[PDB]
Amino acid sequence: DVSFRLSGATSSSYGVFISNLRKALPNERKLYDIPLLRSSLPGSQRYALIHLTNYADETISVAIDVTNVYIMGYRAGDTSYFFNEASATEAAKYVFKDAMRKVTLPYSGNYERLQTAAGKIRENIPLGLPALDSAITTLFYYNANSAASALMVLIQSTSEAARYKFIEQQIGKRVDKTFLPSLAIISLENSWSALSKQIQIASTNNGQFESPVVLINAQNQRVTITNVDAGVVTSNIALLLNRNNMA
Ligand SMILES: NC(=O)C1=CN([C@@H]2O[C@@H](COP(=O)(O)OP(=O)(O)OC[C@@H]3O[C@H](n4cnc5c(N)ncnc54)[C@H](OP(=O)(O)O)[C@@H]3O)[C@H](O)[C@@H]2O)C=CC1
Repeated sequence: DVSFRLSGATSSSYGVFISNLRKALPNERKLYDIPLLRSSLPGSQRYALIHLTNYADETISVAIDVTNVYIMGYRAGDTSYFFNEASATEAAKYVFKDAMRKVTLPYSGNYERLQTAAGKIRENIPLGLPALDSAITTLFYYNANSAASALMVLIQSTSEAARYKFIEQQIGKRVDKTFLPSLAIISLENSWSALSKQIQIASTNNGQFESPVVLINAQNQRVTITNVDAGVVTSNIALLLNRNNMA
């Protein structure tokens, strides 16, 4: 299991939690020094638990699928909540079995659904440590009306930080303040899948992608990424999704 406590948290301590979470994921091998996630794992090896405690000492435990870093559901006390999707239904057979009640959220875990339910897009939802404290609280005292946006903060502060070093560094830097993510963050989140496939193809094609990927950089310019020498491959992406785990 991996844990993170917000009381006394620093940039450094949030960096240690995201590297511990990366270390908990089994890998096929490495491509360009980047770990390639596994394509299938039995249910007894497939989920990892993260325990998160807020400034008031309130804790939630979150289940993640180690093949794709997707959050399946979470537990607050004796209640478990799972997303409304097939993979989360499979996860419930394996995790939080001793919870007294199980609640199926009315949405699946994807951003187009969550943005809909929150009535707010990702660029106007604050991120940073204090925003994670707040998401913890909201999901511990489950408020149907407030959960989708709390889940987006949760996902971007765990899975998305684990997938990319730039997301991890922007988030960990806000210890006592909050910020709105730029489109460079949103574009990396959007393109994990596509970038992971192209990296795998490039490994058999002298480092060149088969189809370019369009990202948004820090100046807000659209950039066309075509090979493994690009900064995003060399010094940002930290986890690759297996080609068989999209399909
Ligand atoms: N020609 C090419 O380069 C090709 C590329 N692929 C690509 O893959 C397709 C789709 O991939 P997609 O699934 O969009 O991938 P992403 O990289 O965006 O998905 C991976 C992770 O899903 C996010 N995410 C959303 N909800 C959760 C949750 N609950 N827990 C954890 N992570 C979450 C983010 O992006 P997001 O919300 O977007 O999922 C994120 O980086 C594209 O259409 C694209 O083309 C496939 C065929 C061809």
